[PDB]
Amino acid sequence: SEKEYVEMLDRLYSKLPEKGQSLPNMIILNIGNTTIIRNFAEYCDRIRREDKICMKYLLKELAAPGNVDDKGELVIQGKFSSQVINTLMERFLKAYVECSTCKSLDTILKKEKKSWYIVCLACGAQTPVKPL
Amino acid sequence: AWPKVQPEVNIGVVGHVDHGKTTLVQAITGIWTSKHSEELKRGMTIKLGYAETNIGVCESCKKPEAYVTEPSCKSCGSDDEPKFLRRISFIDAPGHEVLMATMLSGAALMDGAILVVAANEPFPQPQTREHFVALGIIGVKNLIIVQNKVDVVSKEEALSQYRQIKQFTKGTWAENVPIIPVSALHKINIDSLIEGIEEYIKTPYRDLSQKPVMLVIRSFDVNKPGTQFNELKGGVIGGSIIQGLFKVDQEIKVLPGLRVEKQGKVSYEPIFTKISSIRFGDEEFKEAKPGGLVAIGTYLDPSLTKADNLLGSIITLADAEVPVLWNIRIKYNLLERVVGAKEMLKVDPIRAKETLMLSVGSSTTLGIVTSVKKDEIEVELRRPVAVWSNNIRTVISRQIAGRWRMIGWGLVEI
Amino acid sequence: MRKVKMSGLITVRTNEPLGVEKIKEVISKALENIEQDYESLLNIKIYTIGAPRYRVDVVGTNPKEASEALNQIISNLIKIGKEENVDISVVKK
Ligand SMILES: Nc1nc2c(ncn2[C@@H]2O[C@H](COP(=O)(O)OP(=O)(O)O)[C@@H](O)[C@H]2O)c(=O)[nH]1
Ligand SMILES: [Zn+2]
Repeated sequence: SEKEYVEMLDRLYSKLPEKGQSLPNMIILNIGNTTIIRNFAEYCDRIRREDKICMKYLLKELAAPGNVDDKGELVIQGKFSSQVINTLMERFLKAYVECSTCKSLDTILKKEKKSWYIVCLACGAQTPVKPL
Repeated sequence: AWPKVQPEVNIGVVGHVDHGKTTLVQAITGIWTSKHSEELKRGMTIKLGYAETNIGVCESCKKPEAYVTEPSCKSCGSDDEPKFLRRISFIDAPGHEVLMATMLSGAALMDGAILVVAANEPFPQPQTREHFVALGIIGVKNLIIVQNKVDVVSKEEALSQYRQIKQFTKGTWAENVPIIPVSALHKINIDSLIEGIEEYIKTPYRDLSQKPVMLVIRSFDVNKPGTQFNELKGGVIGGSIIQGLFKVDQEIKVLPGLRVEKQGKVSYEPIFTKISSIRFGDEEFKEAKPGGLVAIGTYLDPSLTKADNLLGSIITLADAEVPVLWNIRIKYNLLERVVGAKEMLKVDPIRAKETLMLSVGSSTTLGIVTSVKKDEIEVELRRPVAVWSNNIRTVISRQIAGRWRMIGWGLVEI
Repeated sequence: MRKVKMSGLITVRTNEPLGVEKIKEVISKALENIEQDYESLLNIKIYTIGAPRYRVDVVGTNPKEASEALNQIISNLIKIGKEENVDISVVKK
């Protein structure tokens, strides 16, 4: 019953992460004592990274609290300068998204008991990263 | 509100090496099994992984997006609570050619399994094949062939192989087995698998009247260092009840038991003890039955169990009939070629006095051929083996290139 | 300004059907009357450090009386234990 099979086959495919890119400029603003990244969701979305993760990292580095909009926006409970955000953000890219072998930024992020790995969709290599 | 119940069936996960059969076991249970790590401690001293999960269903959603693993039901865009179906546990098997003898041991705990098969490599691989026919011999009928890592292969390809995995299947005991293609890494089509194992591997009937019999694959000392003298726990034997059932405050015995060679020949005399407690994962019970790795806390001196000592043994009701033999007759059947090798070469005849490795339950032992008729041989086992019932199955391996290889099986004639 | 630590490593191994159980006994007997006859041993505490290895802790008001009873305990563990098929020898320390 290839039919049965093929049916499931096609289903996984259309469940994949698209096919194969500057980085959208991360829009940031201020409202009292908050810094808000309008597209924190889209941004993360286009680097194949979970929001909680960029959030956790970016927040930890900031030493500030915050969560995400119901409409994918980052509300950092602290008014920080647009600049430092980027500085800490690129650092996030370097350590958790960029491939060591070729620097693609076109990667996945495995996880196992206590070892996470960056997985390049181009070169195919795995940069082991400090699970955090 | 779901029931805290013990495993119902044991589904092992077999296959080659690097083929994802661990990433998969968690792409299901959501648990990372230590089969792939170095452990200096209590417990596992063999490369075997374990992973329990619950299996519910939301009769409010559609298949396969229907089945869940947690009480919740968000995973289908609904809320009408899903009904608890069963509770299953996977045995994580070592796909490495060397380690093969510790697979045949995980198999003797297997109830039904899944044969993982990578899409990017040619089919079938050495252990992919070996492991397969291993299942055949040991006695499993429930088999689902998982097609993994397609998220790195062309649809045009995943199909190409599909065809083969199938023709390979004709005439085999699993001639009409499923082939649920997935992506354990991306955790995609896992639900289609959960419907598969729900559809093709169903809890078997447990004759709870037979003689209680458990296969041991580990042992340890629980007591932390320092523990006062009054909070000391007896040894803990772990494994799987393979038939019947035991319950607390009972009368059990471990075989062959304690070795005793004093002033003559050596001999193994049973280790008698009472069951101190029962546990499946983090939940304590009052009786253990087939399905799931058990933890039978006993009463004996922790020394006896502390080093995965009692692995390769069996636990029985103190009062039972279980011959611990040194010499055994076996109506063996040899194989075609040496599956699991590379140089497809025929299996030479069991010559007398030749040495062979015999798998028999959680146990593994070497012996020397003393008789060699048409379809029956007799062997001298260095360590005796406890045969819980006449004509139990045994796998026969023969070291070939410094490496041990499977060449047959037989029935142990008590 | 009262306590005085007095420990020592021992070996305890049995094959009795109720292992830990016979161990519980011998101790909870060989360790009887000590805190009472030869008295103010502020406290007594036998425990396990590893596998067949164990230790005994005797803190008293005077060191001379410390090893006084500590020996009387071990003295009896060996004896009583051998009276119940409990094999316990000593690794003085
Ligand atoms: N792309 C991809 N990699 C996978 C998949 N499943 C497992 N892997 C990776 O391939 C390797 C083998 O997986 P492992 O779980 O250790 O399987 P084992 O070797 O059979 O016991 C690891 O690098 C996994 O992260 C899958 O579906 N897709
Ligand atoms: Zn790369």
